[PDB]
Amino acid sequence: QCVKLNDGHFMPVLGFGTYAPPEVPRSKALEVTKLAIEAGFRHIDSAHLYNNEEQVGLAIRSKIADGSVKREDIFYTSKLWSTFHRPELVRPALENSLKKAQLDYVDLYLIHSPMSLKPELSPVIFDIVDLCTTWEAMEKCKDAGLAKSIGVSNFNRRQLEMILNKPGLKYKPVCNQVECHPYFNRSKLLDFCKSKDIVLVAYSALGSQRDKRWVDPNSPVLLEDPVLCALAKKHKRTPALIALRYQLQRGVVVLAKSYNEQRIRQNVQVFEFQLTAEDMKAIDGLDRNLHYFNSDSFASHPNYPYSDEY
Ligand SMILES: NC(=O)c1ccc[n+]([C@@H]2O[C@H](COP(=O)([O-])OP(=O)(O)OC[C@H]3O[C@@H](n4cnc5c(N)ncnc54)[C@H](OP(=O)(O)O)[C@@H]3O)[C@@H](O)[C@H]2O)c1
Ligand SMILES: Oc1cccc(-c2ccc(Nc3cccc4onc(O)c34)cc2)c1
Repeated sequence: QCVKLNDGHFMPVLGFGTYAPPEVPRSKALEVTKLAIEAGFRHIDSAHLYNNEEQVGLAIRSKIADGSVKREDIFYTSKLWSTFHRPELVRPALENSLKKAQLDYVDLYLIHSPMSLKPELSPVIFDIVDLCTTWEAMEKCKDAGLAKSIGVSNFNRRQLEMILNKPGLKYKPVCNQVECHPYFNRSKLLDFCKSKDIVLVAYSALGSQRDKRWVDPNSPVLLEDPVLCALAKKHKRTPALIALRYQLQRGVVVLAKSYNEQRIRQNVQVFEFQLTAEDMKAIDGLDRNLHYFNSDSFASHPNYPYSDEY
């Protein structure tokens, strides 16, 4: 089950999220990425930021070498971190991710965030960079064959239009990877992306990992929502599967992180059932503009995506 991107390539609609906090041994990323592939995951989402591209690439390479899959079956994503937005730093950063993962190309390279940072990953000191020049450098990475497709992450409508209306544009972003779940369903952004043939990719679709460093512990726990729990009972599934199936039926490609073997195998059950129209309407009604990731300290950045929240 894949969706056709605006550049002709195909993206599996269910992806495996590989981020785990530093307290989790790096060995786990190798272990679970293999478990994900064995369970049926073909879309693997990583990033320079996650400090796991070595282990994630090892897992993909091992499952190719053991005959389980071919490289063409795997959709691997990495992301350009914000300290490498200056156009001369874009390609070296991609080559470095390819070297670490021992891959010849990524299937998808994304701008991780529009909020450019001073050329340490977290120096916070900002950098003024016209993202159109960053995008031009990304386009050259696709022309060189290092990235099959290119896209963006954490862009708002205004920032997408800055790219879509760039003079001399060669490649539209194939996708915009943003926070998306029933408490923050991005309906307006989703309609906009659909109208421009851009795929919205959902992260934190299961409510986020609720890390005390980024997430307010008092924020509501998505997977304990009464509506998702009732719907989980009706369909004999789980709240997680309801939240994942919700995204698929509204045209969103959805990521799901799990470092637990049983839940990794569970999340591929999203293709085994359907939600009713009334089920989807009830989930729609949970929307409350709730971002689990508190970026309020970065609200001063000229490219802060959540501007005009009030
Ligand atoms: N571009 C960006 O800025 C950005 C930001 C955030 C995330 N992402 C990407 O999106 C991925 C997913 O988002 P996320 O990391 O916030 O996590 P998530 O997908 O919202 O999942 C949150 C938690 O759900 C739990 N879970 C998974 N399946 C479950 C199930 N069937 N039943 C119950 N609990 C379940 C997992 O815990 P267990 O591991 O214990 O199962 C996991 O820690 C990330 O790993 C990353 O690849 C990108
Ligand atoms: O230019 C800037 C400026 C300010 C903040 C940021 C910034 C952008 C994305 C992230 N991401 C994540 C955070 C926590 C858990 C995660 O799991 N997966 C992820 O991607 C992720 C963190 C910081 C970029």
